Amino acid sequence: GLFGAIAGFIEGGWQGMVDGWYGYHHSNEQGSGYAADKESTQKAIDGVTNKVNSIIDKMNTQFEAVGREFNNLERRIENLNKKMEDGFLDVWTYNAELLVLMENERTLDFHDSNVKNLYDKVRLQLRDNAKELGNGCFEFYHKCDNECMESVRNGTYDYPQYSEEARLKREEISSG
Amino acid sequence: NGQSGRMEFFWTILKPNDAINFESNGNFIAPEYAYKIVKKGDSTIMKSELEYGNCN
Ligand SMILES: *[C@@H]1O[C@H](CO)[C@@H](O[C@@H]2O[C@H](CO)[C@@H](O)[C@H](O)[C@H]2NC(C)=O)[C@H](O)[C@H]1NC(C)=O
Ligand SMILES: *[C@@H]1O[C@H](CO)[C@@H](O)[C@H](O)[C@H]1NC(C)=O
Repeated sequence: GLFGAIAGFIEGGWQGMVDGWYGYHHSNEQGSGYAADKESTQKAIDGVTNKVNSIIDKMNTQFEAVGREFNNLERRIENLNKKMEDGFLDVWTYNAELLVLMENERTLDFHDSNVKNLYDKVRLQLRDNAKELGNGCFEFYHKCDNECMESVRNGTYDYPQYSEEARLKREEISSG
Repeated sequence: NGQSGRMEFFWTILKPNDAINFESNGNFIAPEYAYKIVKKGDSTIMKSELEYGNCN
């Protein structure tokens, strides 16, 4: 997809993530588990809901064919009537099929964008307090218990709190 | 239908308080019944070979 996340650097989706479209899986001394990102999920639902409504609203006034009859010496106007009615039905068939293919392309890229932005939201909070593994996961250089994990998921991660613990660990590793 | 003669029919809408006057010395197919328009609204003449389906 355009944003490189879904079936991209994140190899596949999670059957285990049932309560959000995008979210997290963590593992620490306390255990492991899934959690939805409810904010990005809700934003995306709102966008798709509006999209569906927009598409239907804009098609709300389109052409309505009406039966009209003509006698055997009104063939020219009969033919003009047929072409006119068919002409609008072709315009509107095109408008609907095309709009649906275009918006479908945009919806699937919108999801990819949302996953990418969630990953970056975590990446830019953690900075060098964790290692990027390249597969959508981060390995922390400090212990990160459940309240700490929740601070990452809710955008309140406190980098200064853990920066010295992480520095010591980064140095241990880099010193070999 | 067995006949070489032809009947040609005509119609008009006669507005309230107007009158229609006929005069003829032959070949006249005269009105007996006419149709008062008592309800106007959306309708259509739909071309179909189907008949009533007893549904709504
Ligand atoms: C059809 O009949 C009505 C009578 O019921 C005629 O209207 C009247 O015309 C007279 C004038 O001769 C007036 O005094 C009445 O007030 C009218 N009545 C109404 C209800 O308008 C009407 O002229 C007749 N139509 C024609 C074309 O002869
Ligand atoms: C975010 O998570 C932390 C858990 O460590 C919690 O203390 C805080 O109340 C949460 N804040 C918001 C804004 O939800």
